Amino acid sequence: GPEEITADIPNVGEAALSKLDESGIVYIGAEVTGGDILVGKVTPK
Amino acid sequence: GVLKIVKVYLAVKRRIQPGDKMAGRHGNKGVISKINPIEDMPYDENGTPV
Amino acid sequence: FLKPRLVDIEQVSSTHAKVTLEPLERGFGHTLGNALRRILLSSMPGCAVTEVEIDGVLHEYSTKEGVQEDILEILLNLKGLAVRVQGKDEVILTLNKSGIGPVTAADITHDGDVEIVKPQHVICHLTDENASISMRIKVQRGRGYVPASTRIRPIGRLLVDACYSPVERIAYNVEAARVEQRTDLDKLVIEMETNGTIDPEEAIRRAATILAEQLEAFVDL
Amino acid sequence: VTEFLKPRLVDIEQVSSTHAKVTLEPLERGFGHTLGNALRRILLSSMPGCA
RNA sequence: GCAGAGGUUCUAGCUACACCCUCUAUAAAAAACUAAGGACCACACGA
Repeated sequence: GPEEITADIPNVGEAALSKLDESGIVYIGAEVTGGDILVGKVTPK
Repeated sequence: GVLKIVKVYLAVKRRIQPGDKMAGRHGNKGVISKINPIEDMPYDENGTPV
Repeated sequence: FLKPRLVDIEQVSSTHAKVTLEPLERGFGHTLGNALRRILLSSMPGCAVTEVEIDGVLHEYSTKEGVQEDILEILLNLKGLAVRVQGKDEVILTLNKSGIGPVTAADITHDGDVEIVKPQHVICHLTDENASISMRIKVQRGRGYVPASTRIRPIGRLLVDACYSPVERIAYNVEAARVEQRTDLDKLVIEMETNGTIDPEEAIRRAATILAEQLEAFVDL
Repeated sequence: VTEFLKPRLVDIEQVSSTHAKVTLEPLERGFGHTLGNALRRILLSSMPGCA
């Protein structure tokens, strides 16, 4: 199976996902910092 | 063999820092050693710090 | 010894004045002048802008139609305006402008205490007929220079580097005084340059208070 | 905004009574040079003494 | 805690570099937690 781009990422906090939109892509204009998450991609297990 | 590609463009505003390589037009090149406070700058009789 | 006094304050221009201290002896002149200049240039409480929110601009690098220049240049022009407050340590300035014409600081919907000392300071030029810019300028007091990258929420909030420094050029001259009968007395004249947010008399007095309190680390009153 | 980090003596190495080494740890940025030069000039060019 | 499984969470968690408890064939009173892959040739540039 392929990997999805949704915002469902395991073993991460809600603070990191706050910047991302409902579909797992960082909101335009967001001020991210070092080590932050931009787009949520999870590989199949 | 790709589904979709997402390109995210990040705008970094890199200020001048100790170590940034600054160089004039005449071959004089140097790294900024210290960002010396303006009160410590050599000032002429007019008071304008260099 | 002799005690310097506020013998004269020559307000030569609206921005910069020429304060005079009369009684000083060998060394005192240069020592006190250099100490005052360093205190003024180092730490003077200013009221520079630190945070801007535009009505419909997402981030610092975007651009809204009808404005002459980028939002980044708007923020850098906003950093240049000289504003002083009286009562509140924190104040929010709302700027609403419409129609063709430069958006000077004079049109800022100021509150009772906050007032712009340089209303002619241009921020941006509106160009389109149906072009309106509505920004909420957050202005707070502070000391020294603190950049926006070394502080401490919504995506629409824009951070401008803080520039809390009313003074920009402090020059002092030590020359002989004109006392009734004495020699070896020099007068200290300070050609302090301000953006207009601080009174030169109170600026000198506050710098001297800072210097005197810094000397109290090992000396009682 | 008027609050400042007033220095506190931390260790004054007492060399023989004709010599001393006084230091302050906290202080402020650029204030160390200001205080040092002010004290140096103020006690090196004008002090009530007999010679 | 060194060979396996179970537990309150969240598919799965037995030291896998790795995080808690139990015993040698049986699964739960219990909060802080989780992931172990990745070359060569050319170009330009710096010292």
